[PDB]
Amino acid sequence: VLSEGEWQLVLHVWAKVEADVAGHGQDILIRLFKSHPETLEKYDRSKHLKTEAEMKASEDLKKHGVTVLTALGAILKKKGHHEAELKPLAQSHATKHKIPIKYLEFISEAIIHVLHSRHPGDFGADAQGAMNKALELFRKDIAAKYKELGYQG
Ligand code: HEM
Repeated sequence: VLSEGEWQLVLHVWAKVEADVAGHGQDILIRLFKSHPETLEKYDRSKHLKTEAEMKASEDLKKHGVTVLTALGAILKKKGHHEAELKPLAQSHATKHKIPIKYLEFISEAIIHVLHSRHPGDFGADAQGAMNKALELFRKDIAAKYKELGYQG
């Protein structure tokens, strides 16, 4: 679905993310909450964080961003061959957290924004197109798994 060149652009910028997983995850979650505040409702503890500085100071949020980006990176590195990595994520996000696909679109937008903000020289139009294809594939495949579990979000 992605070409080998597209996967290489995805993994090239992902290596830059991995130089500071925690900082990238903080910026991505903070961007998600500021652009789409309704998403913050899904987090029992984090939803009580009232300012950007509190969000940046939160060890809980920082640890969570690392968990999120580690899971996403493990999926991306499979270059589409991600059933085993995607299934447990679909299970929890469909049946426990109840995260609609539109919220995965919102976080994909935040990922793109932060990648471009931090790595513009390694995240031009072709690299952005490749990352958008990879995240579109992630969202398509997770939506199919959602439906297999009975969730139409
Ligand atoms: C790139 C997309 C995402 C990835 C890779 C991801 C990954 C994860 C991982 C690995 C966990 C911990 C294990 C688990 O419960 O499955 C998790 C927990 C969670 N995620 Fe996601 N996540 C995604 C997007 C979202 C979005 C968009 C929301 C809400 C808008 C969300 C809210 C949840 C919540 C509420 C928890 C439980 C947090 C807790 O109580 O400790 N996630 N996520």
